Amino acid sequence: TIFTRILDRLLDGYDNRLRPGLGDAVTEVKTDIYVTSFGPVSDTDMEYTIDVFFRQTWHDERLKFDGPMKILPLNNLLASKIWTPDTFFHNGKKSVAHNMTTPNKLLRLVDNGTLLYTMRLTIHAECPMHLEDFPMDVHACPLKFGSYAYTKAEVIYSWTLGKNKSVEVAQDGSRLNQYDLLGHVVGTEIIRSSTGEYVVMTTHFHLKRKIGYFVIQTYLPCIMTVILSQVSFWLNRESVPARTVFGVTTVLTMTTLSISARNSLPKVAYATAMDWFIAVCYAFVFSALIEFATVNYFTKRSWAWEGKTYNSVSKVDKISRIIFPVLFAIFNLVYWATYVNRE
Amino acid sequence: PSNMSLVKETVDRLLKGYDIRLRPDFGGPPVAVGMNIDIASIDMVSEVNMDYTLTMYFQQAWRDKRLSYNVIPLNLTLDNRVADQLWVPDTYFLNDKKSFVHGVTVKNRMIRLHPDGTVLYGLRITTTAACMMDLRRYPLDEQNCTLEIESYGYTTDDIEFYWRGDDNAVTGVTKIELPQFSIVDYKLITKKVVFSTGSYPRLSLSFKLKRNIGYFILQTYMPSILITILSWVSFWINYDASAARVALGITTVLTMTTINTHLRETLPKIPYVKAIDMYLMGCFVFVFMALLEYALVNYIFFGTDVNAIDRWSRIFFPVVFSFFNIVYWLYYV
Amino acid sequence: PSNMSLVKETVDRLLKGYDIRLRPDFGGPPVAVGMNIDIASIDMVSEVNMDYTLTMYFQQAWRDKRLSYNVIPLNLTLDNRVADQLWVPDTYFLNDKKSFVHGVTVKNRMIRLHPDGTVLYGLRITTTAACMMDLRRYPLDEQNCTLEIESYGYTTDDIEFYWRGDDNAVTGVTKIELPQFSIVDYKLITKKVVFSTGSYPRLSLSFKLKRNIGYFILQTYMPSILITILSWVSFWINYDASAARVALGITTVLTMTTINTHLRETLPKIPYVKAIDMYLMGCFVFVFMALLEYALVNYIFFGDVNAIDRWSRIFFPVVFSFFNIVYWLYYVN
Amino acid sequence: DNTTVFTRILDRLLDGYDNRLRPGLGERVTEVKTDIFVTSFGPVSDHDMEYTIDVFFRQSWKDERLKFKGPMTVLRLNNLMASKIWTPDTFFHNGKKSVAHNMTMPNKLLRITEDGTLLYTMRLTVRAECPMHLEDFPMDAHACPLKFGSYAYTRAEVVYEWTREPARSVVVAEDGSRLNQYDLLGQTVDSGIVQSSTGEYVVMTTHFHLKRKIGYFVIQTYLPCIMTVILSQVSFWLNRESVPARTVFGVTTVLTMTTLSISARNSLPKVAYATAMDWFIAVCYAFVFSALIEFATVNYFTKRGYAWDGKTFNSVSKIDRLSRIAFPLLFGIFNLVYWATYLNRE
Amino acid sequence: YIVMTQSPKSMSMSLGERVTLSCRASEYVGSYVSWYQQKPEQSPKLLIYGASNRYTGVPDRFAGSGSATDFTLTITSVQAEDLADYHCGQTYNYPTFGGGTKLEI
Amino acid sequence: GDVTVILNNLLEGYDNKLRPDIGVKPTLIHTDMYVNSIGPVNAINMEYTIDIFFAQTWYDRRLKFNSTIKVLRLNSNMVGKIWIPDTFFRNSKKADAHWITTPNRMLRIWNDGRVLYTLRLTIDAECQLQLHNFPMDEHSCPLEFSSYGYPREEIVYQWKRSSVEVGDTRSWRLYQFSFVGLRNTTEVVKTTSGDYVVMSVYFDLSRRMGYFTIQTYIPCTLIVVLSWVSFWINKDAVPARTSLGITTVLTMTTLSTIARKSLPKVSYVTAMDLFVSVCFIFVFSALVEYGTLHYMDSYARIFFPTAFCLFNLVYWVS
Amino acid sequence: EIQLQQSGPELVKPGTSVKVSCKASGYSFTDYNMYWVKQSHGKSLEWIGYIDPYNADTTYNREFKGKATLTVDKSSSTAFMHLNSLTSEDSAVYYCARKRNNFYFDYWGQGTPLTVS
Ligand SMILES: *[C@@H]1O[C@H](CO)[C@@H](O[C@@H]2O[C@H](CO)[C@@H](O[C@@H]3O[C@H](CO[C@H]4O[C@H](CO)[C@@H](O)[C@H](O[C@H]5O[C@H](CO)[C@@H](O)[C@H](O)[C@@H]5O)[C@@H]4O)[C@@H](O)[C@H](O[C@H]4O[C@H](CO)[C@@H](O)[C@H](O)[C@@H]4O[C@H]4O[C@H](CO)[C@@H](O)[C@H](O)[C@@H]4O)[C@@H]3O)[C@H](O)[C@H]2NC(C)=O)[C@H](O)[C@H]1NC(C)=O
Ligand SMILES: CCCCCCCC(=O)OC[C@H](COP(=O)(O)O[C@@H]1[C@H](O)[C@H](O)[C@@H](OP(=O)(O)O)[C@H](OP(=O)(O)O)[C@H]1O)OC(=O)CCCCCCC
Ligand SMILES: *[C@@H]1O[C@H](CO)[C@@H](O)[C@H](O)[C@H]1NC(C)=O
Repeated sequence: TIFTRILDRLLDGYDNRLRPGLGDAVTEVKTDIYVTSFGPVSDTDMEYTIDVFFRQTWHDERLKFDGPMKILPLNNLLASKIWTPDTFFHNGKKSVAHNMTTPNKLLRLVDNGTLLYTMRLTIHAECPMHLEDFPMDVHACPLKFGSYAYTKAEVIYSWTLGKNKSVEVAQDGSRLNQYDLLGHVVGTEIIRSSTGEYVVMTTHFHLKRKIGYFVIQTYLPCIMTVILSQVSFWLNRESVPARTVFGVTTVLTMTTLSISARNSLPKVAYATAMDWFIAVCYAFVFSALIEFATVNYFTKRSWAWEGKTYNSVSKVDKISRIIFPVLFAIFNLVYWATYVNRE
Repeated sequence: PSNMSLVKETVDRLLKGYDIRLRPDFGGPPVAVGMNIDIASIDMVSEVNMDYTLTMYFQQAWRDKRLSYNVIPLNLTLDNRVADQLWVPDTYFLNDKKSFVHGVTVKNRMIRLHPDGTVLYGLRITTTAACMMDLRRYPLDEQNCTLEIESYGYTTDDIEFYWRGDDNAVTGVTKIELPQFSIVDYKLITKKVVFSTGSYPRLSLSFKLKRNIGYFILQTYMPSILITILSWVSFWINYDASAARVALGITTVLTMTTINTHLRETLPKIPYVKAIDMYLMGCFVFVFMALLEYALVNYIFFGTDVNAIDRWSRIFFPVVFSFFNIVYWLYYV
Repeated sequence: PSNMSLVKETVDRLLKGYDIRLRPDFGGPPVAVGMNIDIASIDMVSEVNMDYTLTMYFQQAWRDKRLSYNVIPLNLTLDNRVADQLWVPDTYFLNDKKSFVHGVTVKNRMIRLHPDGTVLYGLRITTTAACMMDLRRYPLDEQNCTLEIESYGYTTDDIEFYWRGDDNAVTGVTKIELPQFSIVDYKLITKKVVFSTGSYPRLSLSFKLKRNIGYFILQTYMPSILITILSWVSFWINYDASAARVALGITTVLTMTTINTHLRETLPKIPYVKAIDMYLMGCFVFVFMALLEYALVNYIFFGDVNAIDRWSRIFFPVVFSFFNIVYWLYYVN
Repeated sequence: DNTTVFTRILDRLLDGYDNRLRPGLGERVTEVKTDIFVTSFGPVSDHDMEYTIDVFFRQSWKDERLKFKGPMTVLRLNNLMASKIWTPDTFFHNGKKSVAHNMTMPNKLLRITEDGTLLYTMRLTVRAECPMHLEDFPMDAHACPLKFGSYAYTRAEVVYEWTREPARSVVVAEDGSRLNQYDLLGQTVDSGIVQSSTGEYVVMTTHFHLKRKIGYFVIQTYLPCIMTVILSQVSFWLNRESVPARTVFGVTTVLTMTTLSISARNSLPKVAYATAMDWFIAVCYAFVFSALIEFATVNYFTKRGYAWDGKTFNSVSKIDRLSRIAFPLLFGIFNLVYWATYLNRE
Repeated sequence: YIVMTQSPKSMSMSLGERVTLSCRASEYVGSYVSWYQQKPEQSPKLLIYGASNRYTGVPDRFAGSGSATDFTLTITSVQAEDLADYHCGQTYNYPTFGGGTKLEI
Repeated sequence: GDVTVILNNLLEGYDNKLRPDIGVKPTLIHTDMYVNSIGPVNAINMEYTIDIFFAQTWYDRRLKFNSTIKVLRLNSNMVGKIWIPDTFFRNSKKADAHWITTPNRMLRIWNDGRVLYTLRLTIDAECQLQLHNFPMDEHSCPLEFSSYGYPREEIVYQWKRSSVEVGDTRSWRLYQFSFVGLRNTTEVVKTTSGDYVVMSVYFDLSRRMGYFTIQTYIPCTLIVVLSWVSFWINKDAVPARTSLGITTVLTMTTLSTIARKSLPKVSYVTAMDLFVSVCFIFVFSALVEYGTLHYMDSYARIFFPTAFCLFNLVYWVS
Repeated sequence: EIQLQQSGPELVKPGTSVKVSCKASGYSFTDYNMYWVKQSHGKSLEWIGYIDPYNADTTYNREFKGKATLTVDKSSSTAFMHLNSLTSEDSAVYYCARKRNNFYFDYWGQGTPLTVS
């Protein structure tokens, strides 16, 4: 009952519509983030989901007490009865504050008046993606947050443990299927709006896409399809029905690969790096069909080898079967070198 | 009616002056909270979303000294709306992605106060808990999914968890039937995880779930095997039938690729090659070598010995394929 | 400012002592509740879910003698949050599966008390209303989808419905542009439906939605026509070109099967042949017979032949035209 | 003043009324006479092993605290009164996720008869689990249960009852059928006791006997499967010398069955046992694969590569001619045995 | 309606001997089946309800079980007062009692 | 505190149900909008998402306070306590206010009774798209809003000088379109309940054909080019010529189907549907060309590419 | 305790009418229905009809529809059955059976023999 006596005095005459030190100073909100799970990243929506213990620390002289406990952990329901910063995520598309089995929030009043207000949130934040080097991109997805109503003269945000210790990612907490969280860099800025100046806290999570998934689902089928087209050159040039099936099947196979590749990608006009690889693979596959067409153009006798003049393997075929696997080989070396070596 | 009036006075007595913000023994020893579950079903174990839906009768039992009554000799089961007037543990599931208490016809909750002060607090909860699956051995994989039950605001100095009845606490796990899984084992662990804010009591209800391989014979392996067997028919076709063998060969290579991409679109975008990919890769090599086998035959004749490559490939391919299977199945089974 | 004080005490008078539990004229004759609708849009008609999504301005007017005021000569239009303090009809739509009232920037709702006592109560509602569609004539079908406005708790002895204006009640129907339909007609009905709990008043707003055949001609019939026309090229190819005609015939037959599966995939798993199915089956029989035409030419030459092709060139188009004429006349008329 | 009479009655009913305590708490069991008027039997989602059902879920119980005397015998009230009174905490044991509709207002009626009897009806869309054993699928019939009972109160605290004869206490609306691939043959209702970790509970069971209609799967699966078997058996009547043509027949037909076999499963849960369609697909798969193996056998003995013209020519394979009649008889005998075995079950 | 058929019209079981009385329903009745004992010139007295439960204040020797359309009442050891006619009823629909079964020694 | 007593004074006797100057004069409202990001334009559902800092301003004589404090900047807690205009968006299929970590609302009150009310909204506005030049079509998607209940005699809206302050367009989610320009108007529309003033903001959105050119037209064009390959192939190769013909014809039947997957099920032919159809005609003609040829080839090598590009000039000019 | 007491023995001639009552005690009459049962000499029990005492609703057997009428007095706990156009086939003993649940008939009446000759 004694702790109820102390806990009700703090709320007596407490106006939760007013800042602490309103008209006297600027309320400092020291923030740290413990990412419990860096959720998946949606390329299509240019958004990522991140499960977070969002911790905010600010000083409130109205909430100082002298009691037997130096810190009071209260129920999450008391958070709605006291002033908390109206923090919001400038790029937050949609967010959830979990209530299973109760509001996943913690509220601690330190004896000196400091408040620790932590929340478990899932945050679908905007991550504008420059997919020029896709699938080998390095994306610095931002997590911008700051006060909505209170200008820079009322609420400033800082990092409680400094720049390099205020954003902690759990070693196991990585639900990234397709990306590697290289690291994070935190910064602070001030943004000018039509309503005033606001302090914005930005956390850039640097994500490296794992090329392994695309090595299997698109590149290798493209390479094997490119290899399959180059299989036509070794086959007999009088075998027109077999060669044609190779060309049409491979070219139409590339069309399915190209459409499926863009199906995962958003509807942008960046002309990603995979498009160049697919297009060049398309050109190799398409040129193989054209190579057969020129072989078919000069294929005169049309009677296959037996044991009655017989055809000879075209010089185009002999040169095609050399240059195609070399030109694709050197194309791969220059292609892979440029994108992997980028920072 | 007289007894109900007595019950009315008792219930009103408890909630009078009841501070919902302060836990039992606030500032005293941690309150020991007893979990015990009754799995109603495990629905939609999703590899694409890396989560599984789990309906349960999540019951929490703790001693709340303020809710002890001695006048009534029966265990008062109160309406579910009384829970909002009572302190409950701030229990949350660390890997819960999306959860709700069932609310038809009313809120699916239970409050059963016992005379000694014990409070049995039951909820019917559907939770889509996160389970990061190591799909390297998929579909021959035993996925170890867990439900990380933890107290949010209260450290181990303020709350303590204990499976009530130990391994008897969780029930109904044997009755659960999954279309593509066979729960083989379930284990109950009690931990104490440390965060920057403090050390917290953690109960991890780990179910070891073993995938039922039988489904994947029908849709994935046997079509691959039959397609692989179907490709070997080209070995029995004469070499001169280029259109027939190439048509048989090229169709086999593509349909394997479509099957490979058919599964991959039903599956998440993960980098590590899976056992299904390994088998499909192996099946891809055989069909792709079967095509290159004719392309070798084609380049040998048109560029008695030509028959030899057919004959040896006729029996070697079933043999080396069987060796690939035995090595494959022994490795994974 | 003086008028504001006069308006303040008047509205305070109306809500002071107002009992939301009892309807107007409780224990007296039924309260006659008017209804008028202004349809904002019909977002999408879903055969798969057997429903249509309809957005409307659902206004219902009734007379409450407790809400009649005389002092001020003007029609107060109060903040929409006052509606939670007033008795309103418990109107529900029996067809609705998922409906809500919009809530930005405030709850999209209206209250306007008239001096006589009449309350004009408007809500902006989006409803997904069930419409069991008899798709035996699909896509040449006319679907009579309804919105069954009905009181839940109040029988005809406690409430009464009417369209406020026999057809002036429902407006905005003509301005609706449906991408796949065209609202041919809309009918307003009053009724009394009897349940075991009693007799209740009913208003049924029926839309005689007529399918826009233009879209399906482009997506379904023309590919079937083109594929069926495509299959007829087999009849001009020489019989000895087995690989071409067989490949040509098989591709049309297999593609037709894929088309039939693809369209039915877009539709719910219905147990009866629809008009599209009767067309696809008819086309399927035609492309299949085109395949069996060659297999009959082959089996007479190997196991006269020119004439069999000649007749098939003429009859297959002609007898397929008769299928269309019989098909279109039966379903269009 | 006209409605002030009934206002003073409602105020008296709730004066001192504790809606946390059930009727007869500590005095007697609370008998809840229930009834279900299925306004429409919603669709059945075999993929999730669940079905939807729309119901006027009626509950009636005696509450002696709500006795009144007045100019009316039955107070017809809106939902706002319902939340002020004790109502049974009824839930559905196999309910996955249900909706209590409240557009425009909470779809609940609450009538209080002068003797204290209540009639508490609500409109619900219940999405209930239907444990489905797809052994005979698609020729299968399922008794999808609809179990409900008190969540908190044991059998000693509240017991459930049917308000009429059990056969007459679950009524389906005449036009209330949203089933596409099912027929509601009827319902059978039973009442039992379920033993749980908390206590003994009364459970009211309702087994909606659904029989699937094979109309969709006949068009979607069996006909393409059958026409694929008949497409393959077209190859027998083609000359053996046409190696690419008959080869295209086998590979395309076998490829088609793989697509069909994969396609058929996609509409079903990923069950680990073979359904009745799987055996039909498997046999059809065997019949197309055998028809390619048959051609491979014929191609083995195809001593010449040139077909008939107008100099020995290959004779018609005895395997073909036997296969011409054998495969449509064996395939027909399979259908008779297959269809008779499954269609004639009960 | 639903007709209840007692297969053994009569018996000659000895005192202290187990005896079985069968009851069949033309169609489904669920667990809604009960047994009543009809002594001569006495009204029926309920013994078994729900096809498995036993009415309060009844000897434990009367044991009954069954499933849908198949219901049996078994007496482990009959006494002198246990000789009487037995009727099995069904209340799954409009009630209909079956033909009586009587016991002799 | 001094601010607390002022706030208690303002709300004391404040009738939240009654608008400012009810029955005295219409309440003039000024609205300015900052489009944070125009979400994806969903052509299939004929809707688009928009995220805005919708700010509306009005004078309330009851909310005037004289003090050394010139403005009271407040959180969302005050929003529900005072009279807010019942502004709704007439074409909104669904609209979400943001609530994480708290309700994304802002409220400011000056001494003279001026109230600045701002809130962040995600609005799934309805845009009727006219699909005839698709994907080379331009759309002017509106965003209407007015008082739901209060007619023109009770609530009047008027654009502020900074009517529409579009922010940095680079951060926008406009994947397919380019935001060309913004227009805003004001008109009085008559309803059954009275005359209401409606403010519509037109966003002129121009589609970028680069995405569809590589994803749709080039695959269609290449398949047509595949059909051209048949002519150079020897006429004697009947399986090859037919295989090239049938596979391309059936391929376009698939491309026509997938082309419709990204469109609403509208009852008219769009430009893409026109483009694929003529490509369908070319390949079908190519297959028919061989059919007649089997029962000439050199001319097809010239006329077909000549005719295709001829269509492209007139087609893409339109 | 509960005890249902019916009218008693009756003697009648064909064509007349007879009314037989079934008093109830020990429980509130309106709570539970009251069923009426006939049993010929050495024959299976037969159900005539039941009456809901509260609202006086009645349901009758098709065999006895129009042959008997069920009426109830709410004020004094008693269920009344009236037979008209009596015949020799109607000479039997009649019981009234309370229905405690939808599972069993809890308490049965003493039995009223009926003689027609
Ligand atoms: C039929 O049933 C449904 C569900 O059973 C009812 O819908 C729910 O009704 C409740 C009660 O009115 C709503 O709760 C309110 O939620 C506000 C925040 O909304 C956000 O969180 C809720 C969580 O419940 C989400 O569901 C919301 O999203 C959904 O709903 C919105 C519309 O609200 C839709 O647009 C979405 O698409 C979703 O469908 C949101 O994410 C919350 O602010 C509010 O509490 C304030 O107001 C109450 C009023 O009594 C105060 O008591 C309380 O103290 C709060 O007041 C503070 O905050 C305001 C904010 O400005 C300040 O102004 C105040 O000064 C004060 O500081 C309330 O809790 C719920 O949103 C709603 N929808 C659900 C659950 O999906 C229907 O009403 C019911 N009837 C009908 C006809 O449908
Ligand atoms: C799995 C399906 C197949 C499995 C069956 C596997 C059984 C199997 O392997 O067949 C072998 C045998 C081969 O007969 P086959 O089909 O080849 O037909 C002729 C046979 O080989 C003659 O011997 C040849 O003449 P010859 O004298 O040599 O000069 C003749 O050549 P040609 O004169 O025309 O130029 C061939 O056409 O078939 C049967 O006889 C019918 C068996 C019953 C078949 C019924 C099986 C259903
Ligand atoms: C507020 O006080 C000032 C004096 O500084 C006066 O001029 C003004 O009229 C006052 N306004 C009120 C009372 O509304």
